[PDB]
Amino acid sequence: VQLVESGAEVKKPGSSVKVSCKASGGTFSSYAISWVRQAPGQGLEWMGGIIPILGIANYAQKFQGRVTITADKSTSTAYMELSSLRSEDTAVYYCARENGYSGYGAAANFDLWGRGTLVTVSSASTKGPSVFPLAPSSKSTSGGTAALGCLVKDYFPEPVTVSWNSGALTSGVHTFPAVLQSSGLYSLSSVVTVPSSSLGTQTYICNVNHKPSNTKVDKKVEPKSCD
Amino acid sequence: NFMLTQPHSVSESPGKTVTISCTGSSGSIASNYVQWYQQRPGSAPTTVIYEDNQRPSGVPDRFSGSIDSSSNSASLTISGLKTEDEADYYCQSYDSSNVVFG
Amino acid sequence: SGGYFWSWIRQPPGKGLEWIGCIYYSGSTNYNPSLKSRVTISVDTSKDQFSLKLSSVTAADTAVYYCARQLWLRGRFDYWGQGTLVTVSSASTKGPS
Amino acid sequence: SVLTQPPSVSGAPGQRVTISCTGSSSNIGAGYDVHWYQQLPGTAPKLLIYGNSNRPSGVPDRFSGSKSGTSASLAITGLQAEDEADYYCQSYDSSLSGSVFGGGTKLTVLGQPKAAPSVTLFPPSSEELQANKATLVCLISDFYPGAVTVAWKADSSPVKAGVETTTPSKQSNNKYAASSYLSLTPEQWKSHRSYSCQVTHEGSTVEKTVAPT
Amino acid sequence: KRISNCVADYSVLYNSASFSTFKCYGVSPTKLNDLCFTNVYADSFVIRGDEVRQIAPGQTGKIADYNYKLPDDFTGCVIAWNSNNLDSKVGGNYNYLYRLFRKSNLKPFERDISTEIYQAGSTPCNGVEGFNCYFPLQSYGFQPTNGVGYQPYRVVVLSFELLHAPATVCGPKKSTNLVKNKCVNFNFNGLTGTGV
Repeated sequence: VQLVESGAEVKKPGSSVKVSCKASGGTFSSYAISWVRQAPGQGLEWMGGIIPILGIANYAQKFQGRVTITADKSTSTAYMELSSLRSEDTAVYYCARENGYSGYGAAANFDLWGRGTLVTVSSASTKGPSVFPLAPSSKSTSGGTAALGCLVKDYFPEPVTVSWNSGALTSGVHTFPAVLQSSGLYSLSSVVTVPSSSLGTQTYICNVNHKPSNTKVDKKVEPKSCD
Repeated sequence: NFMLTQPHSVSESPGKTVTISCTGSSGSIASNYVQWYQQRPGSAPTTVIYEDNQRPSGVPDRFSGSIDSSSNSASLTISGLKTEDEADYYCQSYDSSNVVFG
Repeated sequence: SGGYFWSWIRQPPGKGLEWIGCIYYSGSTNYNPSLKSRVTISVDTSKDQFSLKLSSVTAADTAVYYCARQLWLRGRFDYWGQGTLVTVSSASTKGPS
Repeated sequence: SVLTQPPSVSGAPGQRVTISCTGSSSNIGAGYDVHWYQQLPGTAPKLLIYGNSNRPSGVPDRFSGSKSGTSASLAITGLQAEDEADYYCQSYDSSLSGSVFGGGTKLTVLGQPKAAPSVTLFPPSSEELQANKATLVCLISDFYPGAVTVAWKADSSPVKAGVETTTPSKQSNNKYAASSYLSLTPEQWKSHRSYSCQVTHEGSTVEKTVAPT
Repeated sequence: KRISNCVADYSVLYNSASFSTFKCYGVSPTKLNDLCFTNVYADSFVIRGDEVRQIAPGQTGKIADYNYKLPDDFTGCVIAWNSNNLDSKVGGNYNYLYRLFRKSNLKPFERDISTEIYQAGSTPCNGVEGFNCYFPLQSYGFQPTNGVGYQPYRVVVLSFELLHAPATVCGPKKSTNLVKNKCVNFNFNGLTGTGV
């Protein structure tokens, strides 16, 4: 079968995160279920595994009594509870399955894996995004092609999508990724390439969609007059 | 409160086979080592068998012991009794830091 | 030397053997629960001997005392000393008539 | 931790590539079986081979797993167009009382030729001056590969504060694009004569400057 | 656990005076340190008070045949003791599991981690808690307020391996008593000198 997990989730440094592990079909109320964490920069680790039959916890000695995992039999799902988040929680969790066998080795093999949960925590929490339009000047344009766009600043959290004229522009669009700052803030860019003959008859407007904050700012772009 | 139970009087004609038991009350007999001592009257006791199956060098082969852990009893088997075998037999245990005899 | 144990074992006349206590060459001591708080055994390596002290002895303490080398503590001893006869009775020694 | 892996391994498309995994005598050398997994950058890892003796369904026979006593080895034949991932060692550890993974090996040699970069410098607009901040952006586009260093100067001294560089992403025509921001304030933005970004690509250095006044 | 490239003394493993039980078959317990072996295999698990008699070669039961079989040529050394104040707690400590049902017998020195549901009837169940199907893994009944036959016991077995390899983990030369002012014979790593 296939295991379906939720998407990205952002919490506070010192709060509790709540994610779920869904199973489609069967073979979930017969085998042990564990959790796998992969962190960019280090190796993979294993906090522990929970059997859904007897409801017995089995964690590792490297992790203290802070993370607790529960199991449900009515809807065949699992919940993860993790409080007191620290600075190094920026990783992804995986919902795995264990299928035991018989042999001299008798090692735990991870045949089935989940989707993934991008749980990141840092400072500079969700606030009101600010978008600044960008306009070309006389010296910036020398031929028949001008570069212009919209710059988006102090947005939280990821992911943020940018649409040009509600999807009316498809050729020549480019989306730039985000980057960490000193204060834990991100910034992206989005510029397009258009002929200079359409700068005085057709207007370009950037639409910003931010679904975790439910803000949609619509700002106009106009050419500079002095240059 | 672990005590070893032994038959007080055992009689058998020489040349035959007899079995001497040693039953533990609370602790299982297979938990600790069982030691049999054959003591002549007016003499110091001497170890006739140990480790529940191991005979010391010097004693005859006939002094053989067995353990029945299901019945919590230690058995010492004597085959071909002789005149010099007429002596007192005691079974020893350890429990937990407290040596208990039979 | 050798890392073995010592043990005192007494035997009343006509009765089974009774374990009193065990000692190491160090200060490790363990005593029988029936004989607890009454057994004081000490080891003096200079004179190459060990002695046992018994307190509040009664008329039921009449037993033949044996000192035994214990190669293995929870198992068998290997060497038994000759048993001295100890008789607890009366208040004075008196000549025969 | 208890399992060590090489950082990277080199190979050729058509020869045998073998990885060596070394642990301790209580996790792999005790007698426990080992498991190998592939960590594709973007997809969830799946099971490749368990116990080094059986073949799971959907896995090709080119992967071979062996245990030479205390060390486990994995060998492959031929480099296809999907081996751009990481290989890990998974075994039960009695000391850790659980499963512990390895370090990870990257399998790549070279796939990035050179190209000619082009940069654009755009001064902040009028509406950005009243926000008590100054974001200086110097965009770089149409370059290959995506390894460009960014240096900022104010015609008198290099600026070593607020310098950032984003990772480049693949464009529609298999090129890369990137941007670099600079956090400043409008108080000192007008005092300085000019601002510029300086980049170097395979020895080719280009410079573009703007004048706020 | 595997002990290799190490040296150890079993004298300190015996003067603890805290083990409730101790059995060692295949070698005399007082003469094992001087004998040299190749490898030492140690396994640690928990067991109840009524099952400590089951760790012996030559019997059939519920745990000694479904979790760890004891072969006839068993020269191991089993040590168990009571530590009920740390591995048990109030409210019911069920962290440790055990296997009760198995399809057939198993080879000794083999570990069984199969979590498949054992089938008793002739019909498949597809992983359900219905009829003719029961989970082989079951919980324990540990409690710190029990008696003596059902407490959690920490049992470990120390086995020895004899192969065509030189001694790796074995007892070294014992430090005998030092004597002086007598015509004795000594050997301090470079000479067999006799004298005071």
